[PDB]
Amino acid sequence: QVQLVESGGGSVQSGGSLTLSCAASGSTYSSHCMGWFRQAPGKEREGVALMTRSRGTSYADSVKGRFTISQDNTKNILYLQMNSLKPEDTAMYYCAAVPRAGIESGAYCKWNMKDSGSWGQGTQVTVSS
Amino acid sequence: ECEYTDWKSSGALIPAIYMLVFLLGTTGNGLVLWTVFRSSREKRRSADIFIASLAVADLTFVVTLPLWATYTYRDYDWPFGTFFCKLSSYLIFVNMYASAFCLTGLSFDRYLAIVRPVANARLRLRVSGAVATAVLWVLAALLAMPVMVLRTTGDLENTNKVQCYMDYSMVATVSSEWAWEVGLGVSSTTVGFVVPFTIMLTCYFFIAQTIAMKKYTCTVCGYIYNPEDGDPDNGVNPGTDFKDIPDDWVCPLCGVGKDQFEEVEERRRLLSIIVVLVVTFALCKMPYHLVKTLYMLGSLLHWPCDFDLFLMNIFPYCTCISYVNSCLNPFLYAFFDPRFRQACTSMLLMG
Ligand SMILES: [Zn+2]
Repeated sequence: QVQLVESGGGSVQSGGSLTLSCAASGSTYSSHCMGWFRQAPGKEREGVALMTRSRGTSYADSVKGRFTISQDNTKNILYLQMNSLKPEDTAMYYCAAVPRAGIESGAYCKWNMKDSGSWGQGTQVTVSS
Repeated sequence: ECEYTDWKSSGALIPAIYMLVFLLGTTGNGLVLWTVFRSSREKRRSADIFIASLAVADLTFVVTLPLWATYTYRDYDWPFGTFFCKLSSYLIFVNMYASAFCLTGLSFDRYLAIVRPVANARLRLRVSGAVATAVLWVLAALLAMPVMVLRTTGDLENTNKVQCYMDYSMVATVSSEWAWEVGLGVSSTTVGFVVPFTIMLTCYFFIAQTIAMKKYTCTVCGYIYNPEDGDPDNGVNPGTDFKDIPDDWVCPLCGVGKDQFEEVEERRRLLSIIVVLVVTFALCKMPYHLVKTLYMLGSLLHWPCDFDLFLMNIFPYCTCISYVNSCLNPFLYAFFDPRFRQACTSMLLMG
């Protein structure tokens, strides 16, 4: 009952400014957290910018300081503002989503538990020279 | 336009309190368990089977607070394996159902006693006190089970710290998952708080409308005027209270006017403790039971982004105050129970 649709990502050249919506349905901010992965391919899947319980957002060391991420419960959409793009950030991006827990746990996002949660097709981003 | 992250940490403020409470609690209920059992007699007061039960569940709880004192201390790190995290959790809610179920049987004592709906042979007050205490412990353990079975440990969120938490993964699928958080939450507080607390309010009401009318002793000749009986031989029908008796009324036995009578305020202490218990009970247990109830309304009325996070970083507090409501009934019996204060001085002497 939960869908996530990634829109925004095509081909851009280095130092570009991309921004990727993850329009979401069924999900609630109250019950669910949101994050971004990607695949190269030829490599594995890798976390990019999540929305955590404890720190505001847990970026990966590489995208840190370049990407910006935000939620918007009003229209229920997760964002990914990519600024000053690197070709090694050439890959296909998906947004996942995960349930939290009764506040007796701390409203903690179950990011790790299994990432067999609400996913999406992914959108793919291309960074040329 | 909105994101979710904790309030400025409280340091060790909670785990400090947690230990303070374990300290006063283990030693405070420790007493009201000896003081009720130091007496060996059939001089056990009616509402004593429940004060014992109150002490036991408050006790089995506070003994675990060394566990919850570390876990909140290491900012949510549970190094005690799944079992304790299951069991220790299971006893948070056990106590909470018991504490409620006691405080209304404590009250249903005074309603049976102080209103007597049936005649006194059929009132069977000890049994109704004692069958109450048995099925009490069986509910509060039974309905506390989903917290035994479902609570597990696990590092959420990639952080090198284990968390004890409710895991709806047996019962739920990922979209219905928040449903079982909401249903198992509105069960707990409903059976746990709104049913008991209105019961005690219901009991506390009918007690006042019979406690309402006042007896009155003639200060000169001794005759007492109960408003149930009245003085219908002299015009003034039953069910009338004293200040309404026409000011020409005089004592049926000697004939002094209303000027010389005297309301008896029949000093009850059983009832006066049972409310000071309840009114602090429902003062510590309201927060935790108001917010958990708004937040599961807050996924299902669609509260602003502001609110849900607010109520999340509010919660570890409301837990912690409602957790202290255990190590207070020992103090309340001191400031207010006569049988208690005396039974203390006595052991003191001997040593
Ligand atoms: Zn008189």
